[PDB]
Amino acid sequence: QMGYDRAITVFSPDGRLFQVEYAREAVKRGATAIGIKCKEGVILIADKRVGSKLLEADTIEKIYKIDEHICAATSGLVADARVLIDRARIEAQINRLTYDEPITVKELAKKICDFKQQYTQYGGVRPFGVSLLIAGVDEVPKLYETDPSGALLEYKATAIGMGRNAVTEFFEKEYRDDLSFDDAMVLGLVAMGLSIESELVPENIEVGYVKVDDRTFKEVSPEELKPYVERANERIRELLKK
Amino acid sequence: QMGYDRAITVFSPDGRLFQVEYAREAVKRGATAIGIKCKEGVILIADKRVGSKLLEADTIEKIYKIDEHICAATSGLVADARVLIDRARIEAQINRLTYDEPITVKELAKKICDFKQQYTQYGGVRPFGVSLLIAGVDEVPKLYETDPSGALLEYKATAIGMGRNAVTEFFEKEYRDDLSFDDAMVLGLVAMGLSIESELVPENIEVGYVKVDDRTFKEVSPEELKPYVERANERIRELLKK
Amino acid sequence: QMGYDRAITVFSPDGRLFQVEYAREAVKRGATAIGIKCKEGVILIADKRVGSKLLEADTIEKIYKIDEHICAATSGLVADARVLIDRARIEAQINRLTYDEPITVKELAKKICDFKQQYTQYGGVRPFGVSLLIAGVDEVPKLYETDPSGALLEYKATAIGMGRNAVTEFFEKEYRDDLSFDDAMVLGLVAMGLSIESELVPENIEVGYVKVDDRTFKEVSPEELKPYVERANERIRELLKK
Amino acid sequence: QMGYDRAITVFSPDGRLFQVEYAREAVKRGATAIGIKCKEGVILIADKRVGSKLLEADTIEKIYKIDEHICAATSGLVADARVLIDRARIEAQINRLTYDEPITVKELAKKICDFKQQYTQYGGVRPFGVSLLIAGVDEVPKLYETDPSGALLEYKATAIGMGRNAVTEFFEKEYRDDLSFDDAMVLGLVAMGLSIESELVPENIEVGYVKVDDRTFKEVSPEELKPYVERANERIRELLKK
Amino acid sequence: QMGYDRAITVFSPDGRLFQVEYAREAVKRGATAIGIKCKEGVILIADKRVGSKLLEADTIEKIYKIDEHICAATSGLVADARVLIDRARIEAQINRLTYDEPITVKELAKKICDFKQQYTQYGGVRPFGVSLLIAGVDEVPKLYETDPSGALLEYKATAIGMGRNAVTEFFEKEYRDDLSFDDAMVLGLVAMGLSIESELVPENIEVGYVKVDDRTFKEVSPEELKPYVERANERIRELLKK
Amino acid sequence: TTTVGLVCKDGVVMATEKRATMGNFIASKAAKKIYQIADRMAMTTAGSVGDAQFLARIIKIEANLYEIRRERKPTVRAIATLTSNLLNSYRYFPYLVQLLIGGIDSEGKSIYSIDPIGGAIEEKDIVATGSGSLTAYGVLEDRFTPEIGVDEAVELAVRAIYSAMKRDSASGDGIDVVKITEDEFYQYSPEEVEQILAKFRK
Amino acid sequence: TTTVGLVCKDGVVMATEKRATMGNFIASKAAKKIYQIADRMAMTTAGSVGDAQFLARIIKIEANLYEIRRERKPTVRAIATLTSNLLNSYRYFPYLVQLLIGGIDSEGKSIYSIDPIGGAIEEKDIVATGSGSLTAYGVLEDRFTPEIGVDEAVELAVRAIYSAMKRDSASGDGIDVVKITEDEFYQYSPEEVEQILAKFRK
Amino acid sequence: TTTVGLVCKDGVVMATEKRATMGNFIASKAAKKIYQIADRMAMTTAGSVGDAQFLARIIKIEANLYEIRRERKPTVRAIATLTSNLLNSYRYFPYLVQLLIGGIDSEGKSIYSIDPIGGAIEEKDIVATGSGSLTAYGVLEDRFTPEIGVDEAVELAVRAIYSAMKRDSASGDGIDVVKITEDEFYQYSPEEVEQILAKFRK
Amino acid sequence: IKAICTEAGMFAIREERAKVTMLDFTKAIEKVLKKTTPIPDLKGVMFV
Repeated sequence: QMGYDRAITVFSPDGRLFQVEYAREAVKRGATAIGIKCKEGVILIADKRVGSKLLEADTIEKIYKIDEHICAATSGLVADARVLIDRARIEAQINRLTYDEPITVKELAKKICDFKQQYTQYGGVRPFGVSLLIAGVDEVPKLYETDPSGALLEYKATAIGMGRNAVTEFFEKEYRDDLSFDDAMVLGLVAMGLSIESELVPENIEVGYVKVDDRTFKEVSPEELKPYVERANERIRELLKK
Repeated sequence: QMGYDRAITVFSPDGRLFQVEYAREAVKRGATAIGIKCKEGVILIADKRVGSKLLEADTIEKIYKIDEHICAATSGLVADARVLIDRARIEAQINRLTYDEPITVKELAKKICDFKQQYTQYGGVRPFGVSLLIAGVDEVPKLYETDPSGALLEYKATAIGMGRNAVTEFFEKEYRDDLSFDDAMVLGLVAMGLSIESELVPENIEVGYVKVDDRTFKEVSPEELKPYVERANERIRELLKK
Repeated sequence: QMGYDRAITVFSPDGRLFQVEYAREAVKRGATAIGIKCKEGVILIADKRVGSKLLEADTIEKIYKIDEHICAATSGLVADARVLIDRARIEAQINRLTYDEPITVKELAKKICDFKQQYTQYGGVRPFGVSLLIAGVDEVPKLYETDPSGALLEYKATAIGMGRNAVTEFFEKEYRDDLSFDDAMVLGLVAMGLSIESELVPENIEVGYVKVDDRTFKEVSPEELKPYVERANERIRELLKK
Repeated sequence: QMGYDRAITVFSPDGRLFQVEYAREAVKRGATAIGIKCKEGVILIADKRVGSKLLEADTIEKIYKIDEHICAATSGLVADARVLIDRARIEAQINRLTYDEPITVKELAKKICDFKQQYTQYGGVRPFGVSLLIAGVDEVPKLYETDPSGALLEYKATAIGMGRNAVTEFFEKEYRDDLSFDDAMVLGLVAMGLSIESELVPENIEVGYVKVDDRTFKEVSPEELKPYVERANERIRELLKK
Repeated sequence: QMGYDRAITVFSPDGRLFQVEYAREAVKRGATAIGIKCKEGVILIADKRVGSKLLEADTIEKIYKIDEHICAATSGLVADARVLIDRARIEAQINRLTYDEPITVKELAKKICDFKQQYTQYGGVRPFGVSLLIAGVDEVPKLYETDPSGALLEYKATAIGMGRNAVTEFFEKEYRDDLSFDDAMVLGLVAMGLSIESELVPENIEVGYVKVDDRTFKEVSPEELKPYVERANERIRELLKK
Repeated sequence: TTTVGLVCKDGVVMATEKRATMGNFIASKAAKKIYQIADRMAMTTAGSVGDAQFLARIIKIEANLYEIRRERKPTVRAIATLTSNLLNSYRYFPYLVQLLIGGIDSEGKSIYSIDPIGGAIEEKDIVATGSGSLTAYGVLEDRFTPEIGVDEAVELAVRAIYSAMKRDSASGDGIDVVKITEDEFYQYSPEEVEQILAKFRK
Repeated sequence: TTTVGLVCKDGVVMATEKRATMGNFIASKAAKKIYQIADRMAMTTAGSVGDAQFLARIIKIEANLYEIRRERKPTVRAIATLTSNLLNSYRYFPYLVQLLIGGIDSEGKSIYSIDPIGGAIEEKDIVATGSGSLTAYGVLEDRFTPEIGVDEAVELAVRAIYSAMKRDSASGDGIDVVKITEDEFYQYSPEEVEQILAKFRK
Repeated sequence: TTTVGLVCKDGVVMATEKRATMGNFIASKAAKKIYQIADRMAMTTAGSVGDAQFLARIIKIEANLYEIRRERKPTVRAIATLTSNLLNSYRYFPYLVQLLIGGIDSEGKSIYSIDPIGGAIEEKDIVATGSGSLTAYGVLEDRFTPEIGVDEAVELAVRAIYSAMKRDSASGDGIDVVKITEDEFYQYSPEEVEQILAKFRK
Repeated sequence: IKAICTEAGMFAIREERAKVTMLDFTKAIEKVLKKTTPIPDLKGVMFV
């Protein structure tokens, strides 16, 4: 016991609020999602391995449409994800209503950062125990990470969930923003294998993307994703021998 | 624990909300319920078992019709279940008001997952200690499980309740995806038979279902039940000698 | 078990809510109430036992009127009962306003039980620690137990209160579906006489009933309760030689 | 046991709301207020001895008017007495407002019980710590005991406060229903005499009564009190010689 | 313990608020911010060092345009800042609505202080654990630091965050009120170097200003930053050889 | 704009003229002005298409909710009263309309005329309603028999409204007859009807 | 003003007039009276310019949200019933606009016509909308074949509005056509449409 | 009370009447009705005087704040929708002014008209609004190539507003011409504008 | 730390090697980690 975390309004003696840092852990115990940005667009890839064979394969969903040109993926309680992602599409759409402009990646990211922070400040309702990936192309490709508290961090590439850490080490050395659309897709797939310590299957991942030269959202289809998976499998297998 | 399990507004150092984990134990307090999804309709089997022989077995059901092609089962509290499905009745109806269109099973799951989610976030209210299995057909058969927290998992074959454990084990081994409605009906009674650990009699089960050529909910009356239960009773015996 | 019984929004680790478990101990603490449902009616008898003559002959009251064909009777916190029953009265009337149809017991039980359920949910309000047994004839006779947790149960014969255990055992032997209206009502007195363990006079039992053949509630006079007492007393006497 | 008697929300294992019942010990410490009914009306006698002869002992007081045939005496906090008795006054004239008929003793008693219970059942607001005895003739003499709980018990003659223990034992022995207005008035004075163990004087007592024959509340001036006082006094001393 | 400290609505025996005292220290855990005021404007320097290289070099942003002629720095948690700057900006642009005039650097900084003071009195909410430096030219240059206590102190040169202690000491000897714009600007960068204990790269620090020959916000890009950073790096080297 | 209604002995029949016009836009001429409330429950509106259909969706939805919630099909009276109370709420703006709600239920067959500003009253076997009501009483009552069948009720429902049509000036060509004999929920619609009425007008 | 809709077996073709004329007032050189709701869905409105533009922006944004919500584009039906409901809610501000909401879905092609009191009705045929409607129906219905494409519908939709212009002082030019041929969501714009009427004149 | 707007090759130029007279009351002879919203955006008002300035002051405040929060200049389309939303949402606090929001932004050049009843329509490159609007369209379209310079556009802008004021008898004499050449924001203002039209002899 | 080392050395005896290794250590740490306030478990269900 502690009591610096019997409420979020009780600050720790250590200059920190532990209750929102446990809310970080909540994400971690949830399964991974990686966003990879290159200058040819941005990609968002997330786990669908979770669950046995009793289950249906289509496990709805990690890879949410928000706009037709903005996608978000999650880690954490997907109880706490589900209302926030509905709220995210309403809020996004409200920008769209009231200016008649597409919401910009940054501004969306900030609005969802702000929405978590109502729950963080207040004590009538706890902080969400979910993390968010927001990926889009307004006209400039952008990738952000939202913390459970509602903190805003710009990334070249990011992971959250169980695989957060393997992906971090992998990309620290090798990754470059000046890579191709093709490289970027396959390279984060390599990184995705390591995190689940297995070989990819296309049924085990749902992948969406935003293109810079379309400027629209499309969700990648299992067998259309399939070559990207084969070519990744050479690296994934190799790197786990060691 | 240690007061990190005695509120709903606390995460523990583990990042687990324990209050919610306890709300899932509530589900496990309640009795066995099974759903099966096949590609020809969706199947729902509820326990109808009475506590004593002086409790009438007519209203002690889990199976409640929610829309014209949507039914559902429950485990948890009765108390929580009855209000929780009444809300889903209003949602489904309202969707039909504003679109004149019967709600999608997927869309209904999303709305009532988010209903539960506010009861989870707020500290001045508990979450509902219930799970549902929402079974319907909208274009094609769909099957879902709602978590007490508000998570959404798509399934093809599932159970909730006390009998949960045994039934997964059964459907790991036996289950097939090319079984028809008739054949799978038989299998779901052997699974229920497994879980209650007796040869079933029509007067301790209730079956409802939705097929695709009917596009309606119909309810399996005890007359209409018997031949399926007899086929099943045969194999149920063999497992009470194993 | 402490810390899961200090609030109504705290589940114990078994998934039991001990706050709610303790609310059945309230019911068992208070006066017995026995209900007998028959093919010819539904007879509800509730304890009018007085412990002194200082107490007025009629203590207000053991059998409430809800509708002119619907009554319910109480075991538990008699304080609580007053607010609970005022509301009960009001809902049955309200439904005649807006549908102009007499309320059926199934739905009335649902609505009262939803009203309970709301105060189990909220942390600001403790739930009714009182049980009512709601009885009526609509299309056919009905007998329900509305529970302090907000569960409805339909029974064939029931009892609640301190006499609960004896009478669950009694009707396990004696409730048969060959019972007439007079032979059912004698049986409610005998059931009642085993619970308190003494012989009867008309004024320590309060009976009303709802007859099919009128479809109306009547409240049975002391004068025409005297004959049936005598027939019961014989039975009681033999039961008290064990 | 403890730890379930410091909150109003919590149930004990016993099922007893102990917070409500310590609001009844608040009633118990100070002081005799006695009701005694007959068929000639109802007589309400209450103590008015408190402190030295510097407290003007003719006012402050228990015998409040509620209506032109309804009156109440109090026991318990003076603070709760003031508001609760104002609510009961307001509800007597609400019946006049809305039905333009004399409020019945029963209806009034039911309302004000329901009022106390609402604050009992709502968590975060305490139970009133005061008790009334409600005395009146509608067309029929009634004497009721209205509880801090919000419960209703009808009597033929009773008392609350300090004297409750003494006057029950007394009325066990003494009471017949064949008393007159005057025989009841004097027998209540003898009850109240043993409870404070002393010879009563017009200075330290107050009596209001409601007659069937006129159905006025009348407030008995000390001059009028005095003939009765001589008659009860010979008894009071004799039984303090026994 | 120590306290008295698990609430903000409780004065501690030391005559403080513990909760708030702990919340000034949460600012120190997050990054530094360096403010320096001269008689040629007010320069604001904010640490944009975070992460390794997996993050984007630019991380939002950390030096916000608050009004046209006011900017603010942040120190402490990113989350708390996100929402704090939102209300400051709206309240500044409200001042221009209601008076059609500049807002004072002093009066703005007060109303920032008011927002966190509201969350210090009410026990249902926490104040932000974040400190902004408020730099602008109202019509003369002014530097203020806003504290999470709601505290306001006019400075002439300052640091807050990690470098708080270090950079106060550095400025006792070095700060001179007759420094040129270039000299003051460069002196602020030496103060950041001291804080991090490493040579500054102009790509991982963010600098903005308001002059008094312009009186509008501008920003120094990393290409523009080079000479300044070189002029800083000579002295930072001199510090890091002793 | 006129509606009629009659309980046969073995079914319930109502009919509705399709002609609604507002401005130089004809709202309905071959588009429904009859709505399905439940399986064997109907509602016909005499009044404007906008009002009628917004109200009708409300009553339809709560009709569905009744069948599910209480596990009991709705009676003529459940819908009827409910529509009234709801009509009382909204009175701030035009929501005054002449409604007939009928069909089959388990206590038998019924038709109920719901008055505009609330109220529901019942009618044994003949109702009207509409602006052509005066004409309708003559046609409908003269040829009513209490042992009237379905056959001759669909025939009679056309005859009341179409003889009324002439005398009315906001009524005109196009007519729907609805049949609920507890075996069909049929909507006869203009085309089929114009051919049955080809025999009783020419 | 007047807007026409017709359901072809190959798509939905509707048309508008951009100028909105009070009687002698050129209000706008051009104006959107055609809102692209989807690449399969449209709203083509006749009525007030300002209130119609407000409401179209609402529906368009929530049409898209409902597309995202289900992972599955609206039905034509589901947007239309949304407009009837949103109009009745907002009848306490005085917005009068008549709409044609139409398009293509999994069920097929349909148009739903809306009046500013409410109502949404099914039409598989010819529908025209505004104060030029009475004229429009005369042109459109005769030359309606169920074999009509979107290819022959564009000449017909032009021709309906065109006649209307020559008997109404409130019908503007800027004759626009929207064609939804189930491959594209195409706006011809004034220029192309103006040569089509150059072959109905000289 | 009229305002004009035209889109250049190299900028956008718009014009106002600057002295607004109604009856025999003149507010001021330097009453503002020309608004600067941003650096290369302008707004030009027709309609009431008082509602013009009060509305405008709030829109400058939105302009700034939206720039700061998105960190990109707001669009002409963004504020044109923003103003509409405001007008429809405030009908209990109604503003009676007809806006024209125009300028240069990232999108390019465009000029939106906003109605006093709200709602935002777009004109390709010419727009006229107000009492003077009918003549003012024909003055502009005589010389309008999309390749008109700013120097000739400001010349063109005057001849439409100058014609409008003399025809009416209760309009004042004042004009402001605004040029926004994508590098400059010039306000020519009554003196300089006056001599532009003094080359006509009268 | 000494008990983790001995436990590691015992773990090797069970794999029939004297070669001490990171994998032997990992099992050995876990014995100690089991005792104290354990961060392991759970993945959803609902936390996924």
